[PDB]
Amino acid sequence: VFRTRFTETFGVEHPIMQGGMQWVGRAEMAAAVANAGGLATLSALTQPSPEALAAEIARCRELTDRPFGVNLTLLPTQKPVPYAEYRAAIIEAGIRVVETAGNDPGEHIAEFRRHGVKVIHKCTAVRHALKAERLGVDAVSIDGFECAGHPGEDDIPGLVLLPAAANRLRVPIIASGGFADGRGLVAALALGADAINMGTRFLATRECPIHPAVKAAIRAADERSTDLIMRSLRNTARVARNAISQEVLAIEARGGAGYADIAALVSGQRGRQVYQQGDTDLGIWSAGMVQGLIDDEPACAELLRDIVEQARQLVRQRLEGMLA
Ligand SMILES: Cc1cc2nc3c(=O)[nH]c(=O)nc-3n(C[C@H](O)[C@H](O)[C@H](O)COP(=O)(O)O)c2cc1C
Repeated sequence: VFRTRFTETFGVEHPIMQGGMQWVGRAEMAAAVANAGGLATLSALTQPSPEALAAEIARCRELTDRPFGVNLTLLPTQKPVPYAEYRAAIIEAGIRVVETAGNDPGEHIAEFRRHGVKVIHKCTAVRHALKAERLGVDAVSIDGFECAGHPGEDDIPGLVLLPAAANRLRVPIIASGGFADGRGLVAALALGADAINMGTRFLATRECPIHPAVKAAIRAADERSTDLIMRSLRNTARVARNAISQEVLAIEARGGAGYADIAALVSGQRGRQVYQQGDTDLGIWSAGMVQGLIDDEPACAELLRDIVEQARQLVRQRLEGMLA
């Protein structure tokens, strides 16, 4: 329906991407999005070892014959992670596109480039997107304040961050954070982006491999039901508001709090159980304020189809109508 610099550059049907999703970004998710016409990604670090990732890629290929990418998130953790080996596994597997995120991606970007693997780098500021562009990425994903996950510390929403980035960048731009439907798509495109990336919206789909209680929580949640944890540590993350995030906020409020004082609460091992068991209070789980615009659970195929058709109608009916 839409042809943009994004669809042309990455060879996909729709200007819609399903970026990194720790714990959730497995074969079922990626295959559903790939089969739906969008740019899908398997979460590399969701797999416990480079070998596990190779196997997951194979499993995904059994569910879809269409190409998909892999997200490589650079954890600021101190516990050694065989990043180099994960990269090697991604390349050896024939992956043609990778979405990198985190600090100091340079080393990985260069390696991927040497092997003809395109790179999309998720950034939270214009200065970061520019540095990434100078490093040679194929596109930049501009994550705004609205996003689930790490929005950085500048607190600039997409309405301003996107045009600000479009004013300076040359490579294609992917808008990320706060998008869920055709209205968001058109807004993103008008602001200077060539596609939209979504996370929360994909949690609320039939194929997303998570407990039905989580999908129900997203539908029931309004736009004001998310918390920004670890702001006092300059490691801000937007998560679903629950007993855990609220407790983390209480701890930070007391002042003099360090990561060690919350490591047990924000634990990833604890958060992954939210998606598996469906207990939304077991731990911290990512969700964006965009949940307030979500109240259904379509199959990924119809979802993407409806988004582009809605966007098309907004242009040809609503907007052109105002001009007539
Ligand atoms: C459950 C969940 C897990 C996520 N995991 C990661 C991750 O491991 N790495 C990363 O760079 N972004 C991660 N994200 C962020 C998304 O890739 C995307 O940038 C964000 O969801 C966009 O905001 P939206 O939720 O409003 O669409 C995650 C988001 C969700 C909802």
